[PDB]
Amino acid sequence: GSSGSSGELHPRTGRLVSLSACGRTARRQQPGQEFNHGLVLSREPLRDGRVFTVRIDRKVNSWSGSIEIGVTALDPSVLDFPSSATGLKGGSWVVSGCSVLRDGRSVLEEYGQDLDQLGEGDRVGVERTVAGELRLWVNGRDCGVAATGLPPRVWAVVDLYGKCTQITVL
Repeated sequence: GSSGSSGELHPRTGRLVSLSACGRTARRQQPGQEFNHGLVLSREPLRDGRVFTVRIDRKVNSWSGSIEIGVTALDPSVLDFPSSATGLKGGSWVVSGCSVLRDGRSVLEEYGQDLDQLGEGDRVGVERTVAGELRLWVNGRDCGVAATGLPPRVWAVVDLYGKCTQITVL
């Protein structure tokens, strides 16, 4: 048994978004055209304390975009992959680089961890406290609290557009 995974990644994705046979590696296609055009969620709902970490396999410096990552309250089996992670609704928290949003609304800014700073050589992860507070983790370190008031069940959301292109779960 075993595997050495955490939250994994759902095999179902958009068009430009593609996953591996294992289901623990996400990547985008057509890097020389567009950025946002899909999404990648976890295979299973993150448990209390469980921190969904992910590394940046590849990062293109041709664009000026950023990487979006957070959590959602909608199952990936019946979720509607929006234009981007930040474009999620129905109780979904996303970080648009030093900016925490929920359902497409800014609530916190100047957050401790800055995803926009990432760029080949920096991993990031999310976590959902029992109380219902979304937190982030960089290189296995506490960054603080992004938002509060989360449901009892959530999933690890991740997006690969512009800067970010490929991601891998730890």
